[PDB]
Amino acid sequence: YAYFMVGAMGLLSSAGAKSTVETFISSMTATADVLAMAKVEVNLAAIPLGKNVV
Amino acid sequence: MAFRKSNVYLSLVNSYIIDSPQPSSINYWWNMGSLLGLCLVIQIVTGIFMAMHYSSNIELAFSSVEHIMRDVHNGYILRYLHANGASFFFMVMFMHMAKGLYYGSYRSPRVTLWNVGVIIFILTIATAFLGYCCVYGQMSHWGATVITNLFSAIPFVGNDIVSWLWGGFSVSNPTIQRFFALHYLVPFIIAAMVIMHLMALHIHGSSNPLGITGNLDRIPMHSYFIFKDLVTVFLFMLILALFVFYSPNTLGHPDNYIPGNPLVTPASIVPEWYLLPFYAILRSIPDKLLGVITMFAAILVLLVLPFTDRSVVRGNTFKVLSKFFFFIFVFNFVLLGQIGACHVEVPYVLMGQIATFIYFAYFLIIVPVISTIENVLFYIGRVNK
Amino acid sequence: GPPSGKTYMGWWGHMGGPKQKGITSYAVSPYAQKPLQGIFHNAVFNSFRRFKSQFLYVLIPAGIYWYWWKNGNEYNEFLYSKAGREELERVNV
Amino acid sequence: GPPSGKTYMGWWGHMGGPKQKGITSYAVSPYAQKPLQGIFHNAVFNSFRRFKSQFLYVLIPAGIYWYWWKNGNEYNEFLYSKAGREELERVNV
Amino acid sequence: MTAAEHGLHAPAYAWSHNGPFETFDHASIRRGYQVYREVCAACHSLDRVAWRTLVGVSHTNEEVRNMAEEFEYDDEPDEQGNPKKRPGKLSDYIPGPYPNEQAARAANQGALPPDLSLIVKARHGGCDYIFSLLTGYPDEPPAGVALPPGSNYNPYFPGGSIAMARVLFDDMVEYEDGTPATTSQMAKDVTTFLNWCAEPEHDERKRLGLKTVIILSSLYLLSIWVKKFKWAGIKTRKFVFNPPKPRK
Amino acid sequence: MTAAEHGLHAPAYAWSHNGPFETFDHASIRRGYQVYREVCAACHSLDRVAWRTLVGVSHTNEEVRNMAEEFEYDDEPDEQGNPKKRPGKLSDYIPGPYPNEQAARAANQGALPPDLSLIVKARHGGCDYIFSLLTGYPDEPPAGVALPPGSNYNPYFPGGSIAMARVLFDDMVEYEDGTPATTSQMAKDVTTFLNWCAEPEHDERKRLGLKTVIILSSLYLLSIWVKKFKWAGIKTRKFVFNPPKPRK
Ligand code: HEM
Ligand code: HEM
Ligand code: HEM
Ligand code: HEM
Repeated sequence: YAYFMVGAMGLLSSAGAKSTVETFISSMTATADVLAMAKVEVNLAAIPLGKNVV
Repeated sequence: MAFRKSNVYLSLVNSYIIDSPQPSSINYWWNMGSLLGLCLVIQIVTGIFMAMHYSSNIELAFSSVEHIMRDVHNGYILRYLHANGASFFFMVMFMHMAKGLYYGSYRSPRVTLWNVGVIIFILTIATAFLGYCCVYGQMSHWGATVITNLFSAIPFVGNDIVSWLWGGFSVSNPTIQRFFALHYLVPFIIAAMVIMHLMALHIHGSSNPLGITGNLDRIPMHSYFIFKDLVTVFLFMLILALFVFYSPNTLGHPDNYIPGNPLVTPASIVPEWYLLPFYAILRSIPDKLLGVITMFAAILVLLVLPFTDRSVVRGNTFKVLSKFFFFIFVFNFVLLGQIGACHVEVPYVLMGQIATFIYFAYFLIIVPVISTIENVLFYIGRVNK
Repeated sequence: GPPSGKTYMGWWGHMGGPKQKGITSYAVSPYAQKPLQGIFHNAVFNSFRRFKSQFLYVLIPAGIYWYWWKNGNEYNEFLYSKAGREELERVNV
Repeated sequence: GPPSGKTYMGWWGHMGGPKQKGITSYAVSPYAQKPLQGIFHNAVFNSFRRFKSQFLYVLIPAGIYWYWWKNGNEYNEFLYSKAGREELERVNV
Repeated sequence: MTAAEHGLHAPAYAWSHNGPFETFDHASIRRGYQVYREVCAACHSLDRVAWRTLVGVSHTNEEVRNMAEEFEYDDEPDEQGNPKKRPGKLSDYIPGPYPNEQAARAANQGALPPDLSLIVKARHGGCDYIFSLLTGYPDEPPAGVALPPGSNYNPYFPGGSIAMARVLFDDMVEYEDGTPATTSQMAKDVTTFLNWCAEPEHDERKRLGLKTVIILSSLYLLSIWVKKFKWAGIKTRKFVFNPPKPRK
Repeated sequence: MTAAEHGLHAPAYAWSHNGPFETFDHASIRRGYQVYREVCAACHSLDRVAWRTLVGVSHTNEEVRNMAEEFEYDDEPDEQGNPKKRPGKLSDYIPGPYPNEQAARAANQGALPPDLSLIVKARHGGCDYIFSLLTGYPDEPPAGVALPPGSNYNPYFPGGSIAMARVLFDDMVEYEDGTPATTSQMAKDVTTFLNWCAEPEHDERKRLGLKTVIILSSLYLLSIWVKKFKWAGIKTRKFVFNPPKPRK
């Protein structure tokens, strides 16, 4: 019984530690507006033959 | 009983600055270590007074550096002193390393000390890269890109971790923001590690230059070695002044002074002088994962030096071949750095590969066989039959 | 206080070094002698003796790597000097 | 370490307290004890007796200051209630 | 500290979103935004919320765009450097109708129109206080009180003088069905909307709080038990004194 | 890597201010600015330095105000919200004629022109290599090299191709005196001017450096002496080992 109580405490503590660490770590991940997947168009009419357009 | 050794806040300082029986035969290298400590503290102080007037956004990071350059009274001195003191700190740390390796301080009774130290080494390399990113010039942006992407060599999942550390899919506000915050954080962790370094040192004193027992006689710390530190720190101040006033832009490279532009990069992109030795071995072997692992493997092969030096006689003050090989190794190290600086063409790939081979070979196999030969020669010379 | 591990150096009085008898030291105090004794004679003579003793250990490695560096530079120069069509191709691969 | 000053508490074995004899401490071990031997009787009775024995020490100051605060408040809103010309000006001004 | 300068203390209304386990009634945010866009119009700002967070909370996926292509945002120039206007996209904020600041003080006939994006999180009380301001106007101005021209009275504004009138009349929104012509309804919608926009994280916050409080309560009780357990090895030890033999 | 793409190493010119004690000859900045404004008008930027630092190093005072009365800088909005423009003052930066970035690639028929404000700090061999580049151009490109039409050659630039229209001719500036109309003069003046604008702090930097060097050398010698002094209390000691009687 005593070891079961200690194990229950450890289980709850481990779940909580996992949750807190996940919170802190996911704090640093990419935010929302940075996920703006930009789209661009390029005009190919006036590009020179032997030139590189970036 | 004397008040110096009674009050706790002073009983601590007594045993480390006022009464610490250093060995009799000290030379200038441990004074050089004290110089390094003072370089660290002045770096911290000028860094505080730097960040006092430094912004953090990506759009207003370069403008912040020009602002600290001119629009603050007596401020250009702060910025140049920060940069050149950092470079001089790295050089003096390299010389601290080379000293330690030569005189055999890495013998067994100080392995904890030596490990802690190399931890400061790797931390400090990280700090230098972090700050160089904090500048965000032109080539610092590409350096940050490459070193962040380094972790993508990790098997299976490599893109998620780099994208996490890199704050998104592009170098943007979170990237430099996090880099600067971590740069401003880490040196205090360095301070904690170096107070541990001092703790680990105090257990067994400091090694003799002769590589022999120093418990016989010792002379008190203060009023003798404080001035040996003073002379060398004055030399440091004057040489730093010479490099900060008359010759500012020599140690660094004249490329940081460009606005960040992730569209064009110059064909000549190199790290600052104190990262060339590892960059050379990285660009030497023709693989991604191999290079990424072999950098930290260079650090680890530094680590492996104890319980490998199997000379019963400590140090390299009485081994002609061993000291000759150490000199070939240090000149190897400088050659490695310089070839890393130079461009890679036909006569250089072989040069660099051979350089890395002899480097790691000196760490692994040169020390044991040469040491054993020295030991057996020492035995055979002075024995009849 | 909490006892700690064994240490190879004690403090004053229990320093831990081998006990000795018959050794006699001396001193003359800083104020009774000229601070700069020898200053020049010892400077020049000991400097030259020390530089003579260890000359080769720094001479040989420097010479070896200088020879390497010179050979590499000269070959690199020859490579890209009116030789990019007859020597560069056959060694680049 | 260097010798330190005299202290009235030490480490285990040299506590430094007065030497005792005849004291005989016992124990029961936590496993074979059934922790909550008293959990409702002890709780209610001890809690109420302890609340009784230290009741006045907080009732008196709190009541004093509550009375003070109530009087101050009531006078304050009496000031700003059809009395700003007759009562306000005789103390405020 | 007179009553006139401080305003009526806020009442205790029986909110719908209040309570430790309650989310928003955001079947009405869908119309709270509608009424806000109709009636606030070019007066208040709300320039802190991004159209990528009204999706999945009040609007499904595509309506947010289908109004986002009705604005302009002045993005990057063409090959000639002339700045160009393009239709709005899904990750751009709502434009404050008054361009920079000055047209605001030119049109309100008075002070700056306070930013609504965080207003109801930035007033004393506040959850009811905005409701009180919106419905507190007496239908007839109070008798025997001086009032500067233009400004209208308020029994709730500290100081009793508000620069904005009361445009909260009846039968002027008509959301989709039979519901308007009750100014309390529009007030309720707008206050719920602003309470959401002050923090678009109410639901998730409440859920995480419930999870954390349950976990912590269980952990705390377990810790109580374990403290009672291993401390019991000394909370019951008994000492028995013996008079030592008197010999020395 | 070949010398063609590496660029000729800059010859070590014996520059006037390249000395431990020498200062900027800002008897020449007074015309360096003149030539810079006259010839490099609508091509580069110099958009970093503020006019409140030219006074007291190059110009007297009222001249900078008289020049600032020629540019406009978009003052704060008026009462009606219509933006206005007001003449510049002693807290403004020089405006590069290209508005933001796009006209740069529109007009140069090439790439962006770097801001000269720090250019001679960000090239190897900074002090020179700009005089070298401005006067090192040859009249006729070396035989056997093909270049894109409309571009110009420069053997000193890495790659040997630059979009610099060689506007460094003679009989063009005529500063105030008989000195211009030789292409060395304008190049030299602009070189010193730019070397100043990268750090308009050289004079006091050199003075302070001289003070520090003298103080530190004196303190170094004193410290050497004192170390030789108090260390002598142990360096001169002696030992006379008298072995004990072998009794045990
Ligand atoms: C901020 C960083 C560091 C500080 C402040 C520091 C400080 C010191 C100090 C005060 C000493 C005593 C002798 C001397 O001053 O040199 C010392 C000695 C030593 N340090 Fe460091 N150190 C640092 C980094 C390192 C690192 C990174 C290493 C090794 C990886 C290292 C290895 C040693 C060794 C081996 C000694 C031996 C002294 C002896 O054997 O005589 N140190 N250090
Ligand atoms: C020994 C530890 C440190 C080292 C080696 C170090 C090194 C550097 C380097 C190399 C740079 C680049 C600057 C340049 O390019 O001119 C830099 C920048 C900077 N560092 Fe550090 N730094 C250290 C500690 C700190 C600390 C403790 C702070 C703040 C308290 C700090 C604040 C800064 C700031 C603000 C910059 C700004 C970039 C600049 O303006 O150029 N640094 N550091
Ligand atoms: C029902 C929609 C509206 C809401 C929810 C709303 C909300 C608010 C709030 C919360 C305040 C601040 C009250 C205080 O300071 O604590 C305020 C003040 C103000 N509102 Fe409104 N408002 C609305 C309609 C309007 C309209 C249509 C106008 C303009 C014609 C307007 C102009 C102003 C002005 C000028 C103030 C500033 C008065 C002052 O602070 O001195 N409002 N509003
Ligand atoms: C006479 C004073 C001038 C100085 C000191 C000057 C300085 C410079 C410098 C240092 C560079 C960059 C060189 C490098 O990358 O190493 C540069 C590039 C450039 N300058 Fe100037 N410049 C001057 C006049 C002009 C004028 C009059 C024009 C336009 C007609 C011009 C247009 C450009 C362009 C287009 C580039 C970049 C395009 C390319 O790389 O080919 N410059 N200038």
